[PDB]
Amino acid sequence: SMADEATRRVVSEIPVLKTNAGPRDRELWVQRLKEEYQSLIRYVENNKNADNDWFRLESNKEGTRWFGKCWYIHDLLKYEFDIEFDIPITYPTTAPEIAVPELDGKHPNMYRGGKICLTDHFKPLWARNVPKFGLAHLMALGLGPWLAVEIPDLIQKGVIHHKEK
Repeated sequence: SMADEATRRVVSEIPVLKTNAGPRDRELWVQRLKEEYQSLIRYVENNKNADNDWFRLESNKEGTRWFGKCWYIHDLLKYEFDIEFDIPITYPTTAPEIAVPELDGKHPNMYRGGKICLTDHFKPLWARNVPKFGLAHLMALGLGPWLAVEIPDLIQKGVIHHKEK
């Protein structure tokens, strides 16, 4: 299928995850977090080699709340957006909801709180890969393509302005 190949192309070279554990699952959750950090750092390293170093993420000590920044280049200007998400108790079966709080407020493909709205193909894709996909895959298959539609649209519509210096 086209969908299978497109997924393979994007998540090529991102380490797969193993453990089906969420925030309440003690030693198994600690192990899941090692897999999450190992996948994220390899994805970042790959992105640097691709000249597409487009995000940073940090977590709290328990790994249940994540926050950082993403960058998007449009007509050679770089745009920065703060991002954040909580880990659902039923992670990794359930995907986290990424918020871009500065874009909160009646914009296409978003919910209240600035939660990004992904297309319907993302949720079944995630479901059929549990528990192999993690936060690196959420960024690569979720937020990444979202930005490539929504940021150009919001710049064209004069919603987003670049800050001089």
